[PDB]
Amino acid sequence: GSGSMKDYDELLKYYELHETIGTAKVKLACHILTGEMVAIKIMDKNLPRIKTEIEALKNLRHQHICQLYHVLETANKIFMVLEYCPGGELFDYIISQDRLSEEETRVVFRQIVSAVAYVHSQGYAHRDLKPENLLFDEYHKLKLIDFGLCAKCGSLAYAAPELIQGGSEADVWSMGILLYVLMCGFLPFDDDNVMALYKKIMRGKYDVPKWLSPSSILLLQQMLQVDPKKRISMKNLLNHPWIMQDYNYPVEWQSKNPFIHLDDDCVTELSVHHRNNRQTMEDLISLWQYDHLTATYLLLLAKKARGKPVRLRLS
Amino acid sequence: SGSMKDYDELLKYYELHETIGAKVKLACHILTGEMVAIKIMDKNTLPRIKTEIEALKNLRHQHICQLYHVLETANKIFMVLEYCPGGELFDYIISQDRLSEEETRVVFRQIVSAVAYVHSQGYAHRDLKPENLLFDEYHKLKLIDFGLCAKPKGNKDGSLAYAAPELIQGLGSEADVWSMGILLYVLMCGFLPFDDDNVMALYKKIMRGKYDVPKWLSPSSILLLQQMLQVDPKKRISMKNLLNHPWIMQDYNYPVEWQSKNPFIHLDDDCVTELSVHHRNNRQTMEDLISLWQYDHLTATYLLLLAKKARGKPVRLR
Repeated sequence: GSGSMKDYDELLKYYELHETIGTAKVKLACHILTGEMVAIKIMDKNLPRIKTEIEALKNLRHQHICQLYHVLETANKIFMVLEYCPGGELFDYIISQDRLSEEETRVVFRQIVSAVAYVHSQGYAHRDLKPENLLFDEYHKLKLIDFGLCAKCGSLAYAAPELIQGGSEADVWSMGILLYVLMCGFLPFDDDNVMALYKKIMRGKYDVPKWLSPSSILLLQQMLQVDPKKRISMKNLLNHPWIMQDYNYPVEWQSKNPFIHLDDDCVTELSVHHRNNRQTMEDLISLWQYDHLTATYLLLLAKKARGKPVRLRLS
Repeated sequence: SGSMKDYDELLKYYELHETIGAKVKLACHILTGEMVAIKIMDKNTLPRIKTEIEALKNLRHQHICQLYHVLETANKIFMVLEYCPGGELFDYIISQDRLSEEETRVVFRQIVSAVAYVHSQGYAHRDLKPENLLFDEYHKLKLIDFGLCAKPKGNKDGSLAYAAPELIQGLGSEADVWSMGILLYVLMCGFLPFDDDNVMALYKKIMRGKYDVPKWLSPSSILLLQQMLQVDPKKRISMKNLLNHPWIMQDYNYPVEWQSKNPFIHLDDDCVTELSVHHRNNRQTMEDLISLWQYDHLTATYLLLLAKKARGKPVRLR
């Protein structure tokens, strides 16, 4: 729509665009003040899905959730500045590998479980967990995306039987489907005819390949209980015996990224730059309006974590 | 439907790689080893697609992104396409701020080639804009997105900044010439001739037809822009006069060669020979099957073998 280049003007204040990385257009970009790379979602206003995703992401902050840095609304456009995830979809990685070893699966699955536990702890349900919605960042860490359908009906193969007719329990079902696909490279319930796939899900029966360990088979049946009330709880999952093989500590699901605690180095650089003192800056930062100040703080925090200088660009 | 059975027939001929773009995954064609882009459509999730497909089956040209292979399954449509690593013309303009007149002409002669050929096959693209132009590895332009293209002279039934004033009221190939005018201006200025925050204002600027002329524009450039950006369609320069127009031929001294260098009728003997060896046929039999152009794996394999040869690499299948 439109084709206007003036629509980009306020954005170009803060970011330097680079090439499209996704065709809801997604461009790679550099945040000018920090030099950090980000992915920018460009929407031309021609959904309540976006408003749902945006509002969820304002309240969620976690090492396995793809981070919202900046929301820029223009007369004609909505811009979402998001964490940049060069590693691609978990889905791509699954196809490319045929199927994952139990050790490989466990590494990634502990991360999916980290993210989803945190989501539930903030009173949300994703309702659309599937490998297309999981991305690898530069460090090969998984990032949960796509909060359009979240609550305070995804894709069918991943949808719990309870959910189809008529919350956190369905996410556990979906993670169950995820775990099987990771270790098998194909779905537990699948068919060309969508009507047939529906009945399979409802019976709840599925093939179990020779290469799955008994441990895996047990976890799978605990997550894929067609009775929602029989599904394993998030609590028991966090330290489940399969989950802890090779690790010996439960999944650390608690967020490492606070809304309350500010980092002093970053506040310092922001104060100096905007010509303020700390209390003024800290108050402004803690309003989290997800304006340009939000982005610069989080990208500076992200810059520090990388071991780069805590420095904003001289302008 | 998140079903993976959908990929079964595809993974026979192609090995998928990461999404680069209705999703787009990069892929390798197994027999040839050539890189391709596979556009993935979920059927439960437009007739725009059927339109692009029937157009691309009939259009074949060095500046049109080539359709190699169409694969349809119960839930999905696959489209195998020429791979364009160089990106959108739009992004390259932004990265350069604006193009010199010489650079513009280099790029613009290719756009003219593509669109002239399109019109010559009885079509109008109807959505020319720099997002729909891609660079390949040789930094050559490839025209894409035939979702909106139509037969002007045919049976009945884009983005605003690029739309001719006539399209705003309620016709022909002449609206493409207008879009090519917008394109040329953007190439040389780095901003639109008609643009505004308010869309109603934008309709009106376009229909009035008046626009800024920056000082860095040459009289020649101004002259051509004036010929393409006629709000009255009958006054607009014709494709014929564009092809050999003086600005167009500055530095070249030959008109734009728009005629296709990629044939439906002439088959390449090496490629056919290699395909004969592989499918256990003789020449006349093999050639008969290739000429049916079904855009099955055979069409894909012939065209990618033809491309492998053009690249000057060995004509060899795995």
